[PDB]
Amino acid sequence: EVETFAFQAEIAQLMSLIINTFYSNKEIFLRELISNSSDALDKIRYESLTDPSKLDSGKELHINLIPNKQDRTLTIVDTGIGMTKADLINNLGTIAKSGTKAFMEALQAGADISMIGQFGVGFYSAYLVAEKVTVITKHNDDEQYAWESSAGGSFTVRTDTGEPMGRGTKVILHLKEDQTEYLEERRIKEIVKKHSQFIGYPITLFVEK
Ligand SMILES: CN1CCN(c2ccccc2CO)CC1
Repeated sequence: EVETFAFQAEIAQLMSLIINTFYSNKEIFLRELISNSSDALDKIRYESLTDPSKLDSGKELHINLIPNKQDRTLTIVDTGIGMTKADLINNLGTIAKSGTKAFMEALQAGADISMIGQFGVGFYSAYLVAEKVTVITKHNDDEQYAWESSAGGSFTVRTDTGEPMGRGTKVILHLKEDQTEYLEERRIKEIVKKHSQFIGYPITLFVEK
């Protein structure tokens, strides 16, 4: 059972801008998603400070980067607080409508796309490099769900029957044909060292073969 939803008009306009604007500094997508992951790990850590059973779904707090050249996917896995179904609808737990508003006035006032994270909509920078994004998530208070969108004004949500996650979020980037450099080990290491050197959780870059 798959449910199809329309993006709010402002979010559709944000993704079309991300997709269509000429902007060469695409690598910032990884910084934004890792920062999103760190924020979600912060949230479950804070909750566990007064309720340790919140970590019964997993004590380890980490970020994994999993490239797969055969599938042409880069997957960012974290064991953060995760998202409810209601969170996935309602723009993956963001205040994306007001964030897009502020972002788009900043762009007309001199800002560039790299500053997207300052407006709380950094997730959508995934579409700098991805033709399709799948988000698998598990929150302690809900079941495991799969969100998916190839942009074009709509997204789907369905119950995820795949491999259980315990708790956290998995962002699967189905990369554009000309963006496969972000599957190369040395390129990912360079981006992580450049932009994510002060993330307070272990970031593990998986290798292939
Ligand atoms: C609500 N916060 C915004 C960033 N988040 C997010 C959104 C979509 C995909 C992945 C993530 C990170 O786990 C969760 C934390």
